[PDB]
Amino acid sequence: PVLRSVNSREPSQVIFCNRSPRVVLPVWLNFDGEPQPYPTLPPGTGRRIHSYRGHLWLFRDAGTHDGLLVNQTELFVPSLNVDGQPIFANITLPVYTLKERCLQVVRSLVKPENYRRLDIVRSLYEDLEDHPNVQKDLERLTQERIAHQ
Amino acid sequence: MDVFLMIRRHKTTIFTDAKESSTVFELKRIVEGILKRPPDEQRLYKDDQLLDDGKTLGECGFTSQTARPQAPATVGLAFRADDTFEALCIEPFSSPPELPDVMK
Amino acid sequence: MYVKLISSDGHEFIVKREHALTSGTIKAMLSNETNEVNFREIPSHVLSKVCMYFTYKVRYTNSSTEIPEFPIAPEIALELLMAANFLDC
Ligand SMILES: Cc1ncsc1-c1ccc(CNC(=O)[C@@H]2C[C@@H](O)CN2C(=O)[C@@H](n2cc(C3CC3)nn2)C(C)(C)C)cc1
Ligand SMILES: [Cl-]
Repeated sequence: PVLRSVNSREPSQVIFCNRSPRVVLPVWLNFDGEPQPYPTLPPGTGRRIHSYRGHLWLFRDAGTHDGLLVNQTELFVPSLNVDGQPIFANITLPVYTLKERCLQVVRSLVKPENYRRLDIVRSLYEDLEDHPNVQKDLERLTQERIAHQ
Repeated sequence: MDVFLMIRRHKTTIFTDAKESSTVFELKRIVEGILKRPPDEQRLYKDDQLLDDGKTLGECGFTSQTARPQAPATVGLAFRADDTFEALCIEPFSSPPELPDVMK
Repeated sequence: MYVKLISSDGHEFIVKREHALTSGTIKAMLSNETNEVNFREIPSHVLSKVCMYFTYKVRYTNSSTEIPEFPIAPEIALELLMAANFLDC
């Protein structure tokens, strides 16, 4: 896995600022690029946390694993603190497509075993069942990184 | 501050924004540009309360908290046919069907 | 720069062209009368919400402002999903 934290050992102080209406799960990509869950942040809460330069974070809805943005992008990488100022990680809702937002609400109302009982075209059953997951998003980001490289 | 509105008469709904600071009369001008009817042939309503032409959208109760892109505030519209103004008639939207069994 | 989207129940929705073009389906359909699209299968309680989504999308896309949730009532969720799928937005 090309997407992994750099083992810098260079301390970096960060404010995780939840500027979303979701309970946020911070996810740290370890030195093997494997996602590690961290304590959740309620909506409209912030925390000063201890991280390191070249460490990789993404942020998800704690309950549904829906994608969230951090400083208007996918990944957050702590840098060197200048003048004892912490790095701000501003976590926001993306503008979901209306389809994805509808899939989110339907998933929140219907148990997975009952997706196939909905009066909708087969293609939408598969879309409901295609839950957001970090593993799949990391692979797309790994290809986006090599594409730019 | 931008306010986001649904201007509604009979079975017509205009989706548009304006300034919180802009006037009821200045909104009648946006309506004229789209529906080709002069301001003097227009009345605007918030619920059943007729809006005075001078008052701002802010003063009428349309703000960031009531007039949002994902949740716009309804402005009522009644036209004048020749002589006198019509009674405010906003046709409600259709009713959603009963929640499916698997969603209860 | 305003177009008309008409629901199955004959509700006429007048929205900015740039907003309606959020839908690749509506773009293709603009290629009824000029600047009018009839939706035979989308009733007013769904199409009103699609127009609200257009407003939301154009306002908050590439905005550094805090983005609020797009609310969907449970009773319209399934129909709005089918509409979203058809309109590709
Ligand atoms: C309260 C709260 N709420 C929401 S999130 C949150 C919270 C709570 C506690 C901490 C403590 N910090 C870490 O765990 C950092 C975070 C990341 O950078 C890896 N870290 C490490 O410490 C890792 N590490 C430690 C080192 C040392 C060589 C430098 N390298 N990596 C390991 C895991 C010990 C392996 C951080 C955030
Ligand atoms: Cl939800």
